[PDB]
Amino acid sequence: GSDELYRQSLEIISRYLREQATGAKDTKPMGRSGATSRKALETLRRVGDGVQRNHETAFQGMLRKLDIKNEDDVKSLSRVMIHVFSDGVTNWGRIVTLISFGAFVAKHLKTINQESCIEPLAESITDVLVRTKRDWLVKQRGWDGFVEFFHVEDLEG
Amino acid sequence: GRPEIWYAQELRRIGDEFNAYYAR
Repeated sequence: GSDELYRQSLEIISRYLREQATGAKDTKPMGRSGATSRKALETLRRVGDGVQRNHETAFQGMLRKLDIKNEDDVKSLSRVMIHVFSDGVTNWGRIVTLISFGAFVAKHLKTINQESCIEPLAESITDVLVRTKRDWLVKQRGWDGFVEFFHVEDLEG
Repeated sequence: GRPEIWYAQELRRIGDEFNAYYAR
C-alpha cells in the first residue's frame, strides 16, 4: 500500500525542478504510468517556461525578499503554498504557477550551492498538492487532466 | 496580515490569470 499518485506527482515535479535548475534532461526511465508522466512533464516544459518568463520580475521580487538560504527556508515556503489555495479555489493555472515558482527557486538554490535543497523543495510542493488537493486532482483524472487542460489542438475545425 | 499571505496572493493572481488563458 504505497501512494501511487504522490509517487507519480513527485517524479514529474522533481524532474522539472531539477532540469530547470541545471539544464540537464534526466535519462532515467519514467516507470509506472510513465506515459502520462512523460506527457505531463513535456506539458510542464512548454507552459512552465512561459510562466517564468512572463512573470520574471514578480518571481525575482519574491525570491529576493524571501531570502532562501537553506533547507529550513524551503520548509518555510510550504506556508506560502498553503495560502495560495486557502480561498477554496483549485485550478491548473495555480498549480502550474506554484510549480513554476518552485523551478525559479530551484535555479536560485543551484547558484548558491544548495542543490541538496531542490529535492526537499519538490517534495514539499508535491506534499501540499497531492495530500491536500487529492480529491480535486482525482476529479480531473490526475495528470491526464493536466495534459488535456493545456492541450492546444491543430484541427481545421 | 502575515507576509506569507501577501506572497500567496501574488501567486494566486498570476495563477488565476494564467488559468483564464486556457480554461474553456
